[PDB]
Amino acid sequence: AIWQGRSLRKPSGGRIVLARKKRKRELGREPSNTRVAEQDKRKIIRTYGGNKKVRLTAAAYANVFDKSGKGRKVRIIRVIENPANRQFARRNIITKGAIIETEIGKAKVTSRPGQDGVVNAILLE
Amino acid sequence: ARKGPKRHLKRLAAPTSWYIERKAYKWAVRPRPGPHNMRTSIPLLYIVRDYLGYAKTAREARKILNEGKFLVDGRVRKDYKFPVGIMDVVSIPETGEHYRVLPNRIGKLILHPISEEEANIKPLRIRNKRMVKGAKIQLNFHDGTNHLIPLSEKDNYFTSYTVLMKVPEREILEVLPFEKGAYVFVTQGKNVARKGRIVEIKKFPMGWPDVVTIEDEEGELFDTLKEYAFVVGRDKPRISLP
Amino acid sequence: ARGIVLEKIAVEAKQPNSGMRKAVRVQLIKNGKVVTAFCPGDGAIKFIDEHDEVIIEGIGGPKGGSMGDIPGIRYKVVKVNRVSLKELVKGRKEKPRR
Amino acid sequence: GDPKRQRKKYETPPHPWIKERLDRERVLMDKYELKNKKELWKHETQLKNFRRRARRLLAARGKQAEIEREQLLARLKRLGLLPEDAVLDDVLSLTIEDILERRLQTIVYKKGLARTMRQARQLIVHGHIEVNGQIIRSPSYLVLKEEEDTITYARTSPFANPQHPERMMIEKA
RNA sequence: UGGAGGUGAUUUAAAUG
RNA sequence: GGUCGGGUCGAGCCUAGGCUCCGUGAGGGGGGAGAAGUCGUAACAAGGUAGCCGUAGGGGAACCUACGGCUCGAUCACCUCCU
RNA sequence: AUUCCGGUUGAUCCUGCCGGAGGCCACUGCUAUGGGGGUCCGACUAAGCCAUGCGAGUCAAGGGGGCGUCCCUUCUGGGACGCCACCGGCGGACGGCUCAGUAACACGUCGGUAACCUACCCUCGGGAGGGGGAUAACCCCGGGAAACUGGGGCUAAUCCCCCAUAGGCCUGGGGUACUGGAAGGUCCCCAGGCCGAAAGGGAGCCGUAAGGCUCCGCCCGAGGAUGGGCCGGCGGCCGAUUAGGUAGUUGGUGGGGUAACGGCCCACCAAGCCGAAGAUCGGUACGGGCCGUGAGAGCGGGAGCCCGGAGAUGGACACUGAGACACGGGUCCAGGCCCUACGGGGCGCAGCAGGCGCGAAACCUCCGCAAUGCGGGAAACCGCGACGGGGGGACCCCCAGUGCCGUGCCUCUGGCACGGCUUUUCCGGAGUGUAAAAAGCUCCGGGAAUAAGGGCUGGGCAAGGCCGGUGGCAGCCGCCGCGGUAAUACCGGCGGCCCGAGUGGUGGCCACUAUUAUUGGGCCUAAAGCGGCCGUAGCCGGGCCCGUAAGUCCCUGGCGAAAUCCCACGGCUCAACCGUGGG
Ligand SMILES: [Mg+2]
Ligand SMILES: [Mg+2]
Ligand SMILES: [Mg+2]
Ligand SMILES: [Mg+2]
Ligand SMILES: [Mg+2]
Ligand SMILES: [Mg+2]
Ligand SMILES: [Mg+2]
Ligand SMILES: [Mg+2]
Ligand SMILES: [Mg+2]
Ligand SMILES: [Mg+2]
Ligand SMILES: [Mg+2]
Ligand SMILES: [Mg+2]
Ligand SMILES: [Mg+2]
Ligand SMILES: [Mg+2]
Ligand SMILES: [Mg+2]
Ligand SMILES: [Mg+2]
Ligand SMILES: [Mg+2]
Ligand SMILES: [Mg+2]
Ligand SMILES: [Mg+2]
Ligand SMILES: [Mg+2]
Ligand SMILES: [Mg+2]
Ligand SMILES: [Mg+2]
Ligand SMILES: [Mg+2]
Ligand SMILES: [Mg+2]
Ligand SMILES: [Mg+2]
Ligand SMILES: [Mg+2]
Ligand SMILES: [Mg+2]
Ligand SMILES: [Mg+2]
Ligand SMILES: [Mg+2]
Ligand SMILES: [Mg+2]
Ligand SMILES: [Mg+2]
Ligand SMILES: [Mg+2]
Ligand SMILES: [Mg+2]
Ligand SMILES: [Mg+2]
Ligand SMILES: [Mg+2]
Ligand SMILES: [Mg+2]
Repeated sequence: AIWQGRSLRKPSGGRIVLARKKRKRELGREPSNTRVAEQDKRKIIRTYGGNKKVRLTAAAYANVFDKSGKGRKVRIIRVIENPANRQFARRNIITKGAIIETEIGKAKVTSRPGQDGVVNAILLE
Repeated sequence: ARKGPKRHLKRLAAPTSWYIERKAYKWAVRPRPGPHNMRTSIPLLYIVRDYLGYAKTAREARKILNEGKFLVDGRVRKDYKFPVGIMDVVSIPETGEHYRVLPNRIGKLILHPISEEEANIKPLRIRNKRMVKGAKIQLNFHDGTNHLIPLSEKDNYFTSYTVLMKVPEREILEVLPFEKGAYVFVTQGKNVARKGRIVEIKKFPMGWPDVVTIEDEEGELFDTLKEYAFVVGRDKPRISLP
Repeated sequence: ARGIVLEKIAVEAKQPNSGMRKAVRVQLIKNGKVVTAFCPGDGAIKFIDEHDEVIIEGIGGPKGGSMGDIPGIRYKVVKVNRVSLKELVKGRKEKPRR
Repeated sequence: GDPKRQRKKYETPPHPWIKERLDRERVLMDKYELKNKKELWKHETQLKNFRRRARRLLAARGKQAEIEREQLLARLKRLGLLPEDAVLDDVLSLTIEDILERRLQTIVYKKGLARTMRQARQLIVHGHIEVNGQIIRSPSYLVLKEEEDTITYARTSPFANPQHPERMMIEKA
């Protein structure tokens, strides 16, 4: 379905004719559009070589860090902005680099919730 | 290999360091993963059947192995696929003989007879060295094995040094540094199986490997890769070599 | 190649020779094309009949083509109903099914 | 690519009908009682190969060339084609007649074990001749100098009896 | 001895194997 | 695992548009062999009007004529330039 | 052998092409006694279609049962013993087959991963505490034409699920213990989170018992090994009667996704990227080691063996698993086909044999796991159309036979007559050989007995100026040329020549050919100097002095698998073939 193998175009602009079928080790997966919700929800993915990934689909809390090294677990109000996609903020989609507002103020997300399963942010002064 | 690991090996594609008749049969033994690498070792079946001649067929070689008659580095080995490599000791106690595995002047593996006393020690070149949990040091040797030392000893071991180890107890008894005036034995390359003393060491930028100049007994100087030079003594050999 | 005989013909030799060279028109099995083939030997044309199958091969002239006083013919008959024509012309063997 | 194909050990003439070559080869065939042309051609090729190695070694220099140079001389004197003090230039004066004189057929006839070349061939093929204790049935086998004098009747042969009727007729010659 | 150029002229008809 | 909503990906299928290819094809056109049914004699000797190139017009057919060019043109007389 | 010979004229010298003479490959006419060795035999057309049998299993020392023979007692039983299936574990992703697609990071070669995954194996450091659960087998009842498949009862595990601990991953703040050329890596201390182990199981003895003493095992962490993924530089076809091409296209910023880097995919911002040193498009084709030929420079090919790639009727797409989008496993569409009680259900030999079709073009529906190896098992072992052994075949190469000797006669090469000899080969036996057979090899008895063809005969080109037929008819002819009633050339007889278990025909590549020319060709009259000139890129460029060290030369480290080639020595009787060393 989602193939991540190679481009069908040469850098000169010419076309490429595929010489083999798609291999299983080349496939992607659906993106996790991590939403703000009242409750948390995550799932576990079995991956190449029999490994695991923790995929967060709905987030209600965040771990917020200061410049002094102290962290606090607080709840997420909403997404103020997200430079990754022009309409993520309207839909409350959380990714790395998004600006979120919490009970203790705005913060910038430093984690990849689709890969790690948690939301970590640095508190903005 | 279209979809999975290879498990077979044709005779014509066997490693060049084995003493084997390459056209007599279709198949060769595919060695099992283990201590050494493919270029520096040989399966034990060829030692029992082809080299020593204690068995004529594979079936009776396996019966000899399963009864526990062959020791490698002081430990019983029953797997006929077990890889036996450079500097190992092969022991037969029911006959009272011992050998060290060493490369030829042409790069082929041979058995060198040794004394019963010298059979208790194996020299191990230090391939890598790292920190490990609890802040201890792990030493990774050329035959793939490992050892632990306390943090207070960290200045007595570095890569390319050789450690003489008592087997099978695995107890250290001597450390031989890599420096000028040390005695070395070449294990790979064009100058394989030549031995001598270290004269100079040279280094280069961007990860190209370092090279050593060595003086032999008759007074000739030759170069090789540093990682091909295996320390065996201070100014005289500490093991018996041809 | 193998083919089926459609008719017998005769080709005049080129100047300054004189004589009639006996040949056949053959339709090839593999693609249906029709070609002319020479019948070598004295009296050889008498061993051929319409609807018979023949095996033909090159006549052997320069540049892989025709030869001698018969340009336009590029092939010659070698077998007739799976029997060697050379034998039939000499003897030693008989043409089957009458 | 293509795997190995086993190739002929002899070379054929570049033109089948040249009068002078035909006459020369007919004389050789009659004299040594060879069975066919290819047999003769085989020996010719052997000679050519020897010369081709000498021509290449004269114009060579280095360390492997010397080893090859002495190996060629040693092999040639082991077969009995050169004396013990020959040099490389002497390789270029060898003739086809030198090689044919080393055939087991010829040597059996030269020693006086048969009366004719044809009889020597039949004695070899039927198994009446031993070479250094071994029975060999190939008349074209080239005899080494070290074993030339240990060539006799087989110890199980009818001819190994000085009273055999056919042996007495051979001895009368 | 032998050569290279220029300008003038050319008195009917006459096919074929 | 069934039923419904939404998103998204997708072989196949249908219609139309444009190119491309094979198969037959009334009729038209030169090319090559054959051997002579026919009309003439254009090219070779000054071939009976020297031959040939470019362009243009004309004629059953080879061909003819006009302007400019070449010698890969015979004969005699005179003149010029050389060895 | 670093080669020539015939053909344009009444006769001559040239240019130039055609033919002859050599090697190798595929089909094929006629004809054939023996052995040995080898990497030979449905590749060319149809990656067309396939009846039947076989090509992947194994573990009883993981677990409850069924049944049988026996021992102690037995109302009942406990034991031991031996088969059966089921649950459970590992393997089935290798090996085998073919060359359709592909002009591409597919392949060769040198490097990189500090940007990654890895069941089985090796070393070292640690761990195995507490709970629960169903279900096959088995018994009751069944459905369906079949393929298949339903309900109730009962049961175990090294089966499955929870709790704890160990452990793992992400982010923020400090410290500097390690490797390395260089730390987004390793190690230590605080802090917020999320994920989250295990079978002390099995077998045998010393055990009165208690408990040891071995063997095979279970889980986590660090490193290696093995098998792979990804990336870069460089190298190897034809076409201009294809000149402009590209618009996720090229780069940037912010994310997602992946085992992992990446326009791999998105959102936003720019106008980039390739091209006459040939882009793009079209044609043909799996790449290499190697193979054919030639004095060499070169030219041509790349089925068979080894290494890499791809595919399983065509086109799409998933489940399990360490590894697959899986040839003898699953789904949809398309196209054929088989069985139906008509409701339904199944199958694609480019595995080994075997059949049909296509064609000029290719074998037995055999025997064995004894050897070499692979999977499983603690082991003894078991399975394997891989592999090994034979059967068929003018596949390639090596070594032989179809008689020998003496004395006479002839036309004296050779044939015939006498006298004698031999047994490779042939016929019948014993031994050895073999998994069993067969071949082969050593011996014994019989006996010259059982064994020669194909092409050519005017010149090139070795070999008849003889005889009988035919009469520009029939026929021959690579080329030049013969045949028109007195043919050395057609048909036949007798002679002769070449090669010989082979010898001729047809098609292809190299040579011939200095008719593709770097070595090494031509252009006044023979094919060929643009009608003339100016100039862009490219190629080619005057003398001296100083510097550099890219080209270039010399020395030395790491590489370019094996097989294939050359040499000596050694093992099969020698050889072909095979081994050990040098190149
Ligand atoms: Mg490095
Ligand atoms: Mg190939
Ligand atoms: Mg005229
Ligand atoms: Mg006129
Ligand atoms: Mg005129
Ligand atoms: Mg006019
Ligand atoms: Mg002429
Ligand atoms: Mg030619
Ligand atoms: Mg086929
Ligand atoms: Mg399978
Ligand atoms: Mg496979
Ligand atoms: Mg293309
Ligand atoms: Mg590459
Ligand atoms: Mg390229
Ligand atoms: Mg847990
Ligand atoms: Mg990223
Ligand atoms: Mg193809
Ligand atoms: Mg190719
Ligand atoms: Mg094949
Ligand atoms: Mg098929
Ligand atoms: Mg064939
Ligand atoms: Mg078959
Ligand atoms: Mg095992
Ligand atoms: Mg002659
Ligand atoms: Mg002919
Ligand atoms: Mg006559
Ligand atoms: Mg005749
Ligand atoms: Mg020329
Ligand atoms: Mg000009
Ligand atoms: Mg100019
Ligand atoms: Mg200059
Ligand atoms: Mg340099
Ligand atoms: Mg090699
Ligand atoms: Mg021998
Ligand atoms: Mg030899
Ligand atoms: Mg060999």
